[PDB]
Amino acid sequence: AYTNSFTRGVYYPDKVFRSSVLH
Amino acid sequence: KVTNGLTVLPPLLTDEMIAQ
Amino acid sequence: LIANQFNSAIGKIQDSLSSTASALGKLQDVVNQNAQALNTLVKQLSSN
Amino acid sequence: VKNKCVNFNFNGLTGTGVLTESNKKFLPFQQFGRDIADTTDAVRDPQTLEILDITPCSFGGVSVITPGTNTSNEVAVLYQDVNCTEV
Ligand SMILES: *[C@@H]1O[C@H](CO)[C@@H](O)[C@H](O)[C@H]1NC(C)=O
Ligand SMILES: *[C@@H]1O[C@H](CO)[C@@H](O)[C@H](O)[C@H]1NC(C)=O
Ligand SMILES: *[C@@H]1O[C@H](CO)[C@@H](O)[C@H](O)[C@H]1NC(C)=O
Repeated sequence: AYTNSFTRGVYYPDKVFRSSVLH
Repeated sequence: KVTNGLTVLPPLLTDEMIAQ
Repeated sequence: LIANQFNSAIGKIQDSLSSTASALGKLQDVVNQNAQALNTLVKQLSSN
Repeated sequence: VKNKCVNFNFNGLTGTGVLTESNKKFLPFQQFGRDIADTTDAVRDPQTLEILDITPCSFGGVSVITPGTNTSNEVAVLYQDVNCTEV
């Protein structure tokens, strides 16, 4: 039984706040 | 339409001056 | 007519400038590499 | 101490700047902020859960405006990019 994990599994790499930025 | 010791000196001829 | 031609001509730049931001590509570049130069200059501080 | 150029050392970093009350909303787990070009901008105090903006304290170039010494010796000094309070 296999499924498509479409876009999930993304977690904050660190404890660092950032804003309106592509890191 | 346009857009650590590092400083930006201002231009001598200001934008209002440039327009004149 | 020639006055009218030039007059209507003048208006066209207004639309062309207003429409595409790529009309000012060169000046945008002048900003951009300058922006890039500084950023690259700034980032180097993180290198071992 | 706020609104002063101080030598701060929060949990893991250090630096010199002006600590001011911020208007930013940090997440309950985040600790440090950053600017676009990888620069410390805000810090959560480890003791009070307050968000403080770090502004680097005043500095700039000093340029001497003088007439030629063959004419005078009286000068005038230009403190670049500061206001006339911190000088
Ligand atoms: C640290 O201790 C003080 C005790 O006076 C308390 O008011 C403050 O909220 C504490 N900070 C944290 C993050 O627990
Ligand atoms: C500059 O000073 C010299 C003396 O060292 C003098 O001979 C000359 O006349 C001066 N020039 C002017 C323009 O005053
Ligand atoms: C410093 O000068 C600026 C002018 O850009 C002014 O707006 C500001 O209120 C001044 N602040 C102080 C503390 O002198």
